[PDB]
Amino acid sequence: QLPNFTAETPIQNVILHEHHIFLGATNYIYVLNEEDLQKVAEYKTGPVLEVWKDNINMALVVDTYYDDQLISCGSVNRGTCQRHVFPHNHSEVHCIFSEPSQCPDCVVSALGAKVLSSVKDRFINFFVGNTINSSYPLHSISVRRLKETKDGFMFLTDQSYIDVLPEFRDSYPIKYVHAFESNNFIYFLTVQRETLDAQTFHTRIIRFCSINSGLHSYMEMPLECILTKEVFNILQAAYVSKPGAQLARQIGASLNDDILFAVFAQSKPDSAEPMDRSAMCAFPIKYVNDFFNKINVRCLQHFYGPNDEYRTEFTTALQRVDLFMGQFSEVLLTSISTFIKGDLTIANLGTSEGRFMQVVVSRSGPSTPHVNFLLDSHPVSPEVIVEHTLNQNGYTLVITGKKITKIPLNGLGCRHFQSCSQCLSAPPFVQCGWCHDKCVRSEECLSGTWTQQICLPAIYKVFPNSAPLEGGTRLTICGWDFGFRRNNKFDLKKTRVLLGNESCTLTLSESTMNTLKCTVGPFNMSIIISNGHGTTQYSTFSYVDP
Amino acid sequence: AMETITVPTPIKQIFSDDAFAETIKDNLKKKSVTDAVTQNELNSIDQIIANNSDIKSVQGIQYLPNVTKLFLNGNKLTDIKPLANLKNLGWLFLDENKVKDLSSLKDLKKLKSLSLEHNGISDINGLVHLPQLESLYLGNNKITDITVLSRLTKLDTLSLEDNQISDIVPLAGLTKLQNLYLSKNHISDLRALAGLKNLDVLELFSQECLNKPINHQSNLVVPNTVKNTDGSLVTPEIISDDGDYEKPNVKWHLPEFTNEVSFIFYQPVTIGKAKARFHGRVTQPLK
Repeated sequence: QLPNFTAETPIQNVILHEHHIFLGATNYIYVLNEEDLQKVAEYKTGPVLEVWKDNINMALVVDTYYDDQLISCGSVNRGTCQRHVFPHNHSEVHCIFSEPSQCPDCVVSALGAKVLSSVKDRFINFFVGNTINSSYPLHSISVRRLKETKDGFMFLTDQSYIDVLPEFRDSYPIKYVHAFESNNFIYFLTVQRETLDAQTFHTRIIRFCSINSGLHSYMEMPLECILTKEVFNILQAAYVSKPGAQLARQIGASLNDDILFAVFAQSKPDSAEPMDRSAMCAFPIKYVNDFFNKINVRCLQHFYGPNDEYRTEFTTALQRVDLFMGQFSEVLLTSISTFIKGDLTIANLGTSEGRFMQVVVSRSGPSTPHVNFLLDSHPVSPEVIVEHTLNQNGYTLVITGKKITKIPLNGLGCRHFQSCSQCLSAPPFVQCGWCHDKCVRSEECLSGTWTQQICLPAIYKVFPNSAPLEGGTRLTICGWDFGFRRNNKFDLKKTRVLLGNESCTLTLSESTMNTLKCTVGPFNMSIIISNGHGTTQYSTFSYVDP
Repeated sequence: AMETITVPTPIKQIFSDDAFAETIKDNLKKKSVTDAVTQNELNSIDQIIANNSDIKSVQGIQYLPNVTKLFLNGNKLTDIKPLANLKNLGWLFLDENKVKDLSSLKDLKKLKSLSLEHNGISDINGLVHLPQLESLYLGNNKITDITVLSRLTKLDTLSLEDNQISDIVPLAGLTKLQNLYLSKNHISDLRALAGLKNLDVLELFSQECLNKPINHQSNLVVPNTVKNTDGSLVTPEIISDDGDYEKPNVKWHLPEFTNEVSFIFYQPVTIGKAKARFHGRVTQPLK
């Protein structure tokens, strides 16, 4: 259906650079063509030996500051990077490698790494987070600059890195989930122990700045996404972008404001593994920095130990609430992107079982995913791209195993909606209407009865059939389209039930667009239900006497 | 029936509105609007369902005395006088019209349900004539003063979302309220809703409180005016321009002049059996 490319081996990283896609895969680096994901070039980083190993890609960093080129780091030769220079408007691949107390040209851990890259003051700087156990140095949080000679990196001072005390190296590890630069700071997102020798696990955000190779304002802060009071402690994925106007007003953000859309999971007992239970909330950066600039804190334990520049830490987690109000409570969300259409904020997500889906994100309440299907059975990776611009309708590159797919930002038509309500619940830019018996587009309408506003009720049973005289029994009215469409949403606000001559007191807090609950009493009567639009009938309910 | 036709007449001549006639035609199962109908047929009508049908006048509606159900959202109506003498009217729905002259309903003493969202309505003092109302949907209008709602004490369901109410004191006694919707207004203080022990569903999201202009100062201090149901200040969630909350004060540092500042608040509430989230943004103009 939509453009997709399958590789010979798993895809680890994807960057886009002037209409060309770059894939970081095991033993290969692919160069697809944005338009149709067609494979234009490749490079076999191959199976390297030293006793054969596989070269799992750990990073891609393009930079055209000096000259148009692509830097890539593998997991074989102690995380060593290599230059790929383009020959004009477009094989000539260099390498970075030179008394062994330290090793800067050794950049990346095979245990997991994240690499930022920013030309601060005439030089390219690599900010890197490495997971690690026992073995002869790779640093856990480093900033090694590359020289204009282009053949090797170099640390400046002792402060150029922050690591883990050798005594706690293997004991308790730190996974770097995601990293980004914003507001003139650098940010790393982690999953690590709550405290040294503690059985549970955390999600933390890291911040610092850079001077030469500064890392000068270092600080760690815990982040929690709780449900209304169940805690989701393990960050699974995290994307960073601007908010749509709607979402913003609610959270007190401005249109250029950066926001952290993080997907958390509920972890297993005393573990860092996730259960099939997911949540999501948004962290406004400035909001975060607001706390980072106030004064209850200890001295970074995994750095100093229990006892100029302080590397510090907070001892109480900031926490927000799930924007899906428990919608994904029993699924494992493993990937997140975020784009704006209209005033709306839409998140395209991914299951731990291969389900891409797009969802209107609102502080007011969850909406029903207008897209929701099966990419392959392989779990979706948190590695994603979002190319969307004006005069255009954009797309998302999503990776599932060896495959990467280009998915439109307007969803995939209306044909898949089951009833008038879901059909009419879709976001304006999908352009769906109801046509009596099917959901579909405007100009494709059979009978001239296309509507984007109107739905009529329909009953399909009641429980129970009869009911005692004075008895205020609960009536359960099963059916369809019992709700009304105001603003751009559906609810049972105007919904009414009539028992022939007398009204039937609905409890709204317990009723859905498909199920009505209301107390009845004080025959052979007709029940009439109106959703505000029209009415329907049921001539069965009797006021019996035992 | 005071109003009535004496001899068989074509529908097209009773009901002037091209569309509304065609609505009748379908309702009484006729074939053409030219076809005749007798007063008899006109009296067998209990309900009219005509949403988004481009109705600009309900002229001829007076000869339908037994009608009890009207669904007329999505039309161009602006004159409801033809309705005034339909004694048997109970449900009447006119959203997305332009009817602002609610004084025509003064004698619909059987009217229980009234929907009038999206009409451009400022003055709803006409409502003083319908105490028996059980359900009122005045959402999405220009209503500022809801003093008149004091008298509708039989409402079990009221909706005023999306207007310009800041003063809800007139709601204090409507104990028989079960469903109350107040989002998108200017509510600053929920002291008014204290006694509504019958509520089951309540909404209070996205308020928009605005303050009177203030001389900007380099170290501004704006008092917290948001108040919870009991009277207690509600601690601010987020403050613009790197501001702080040293209760009961909001503080800024403004080394340079800016048009305004502001802070969003978020306060989970519970009234009776209802669980809502009182939330919104306070805006402070500066000069």
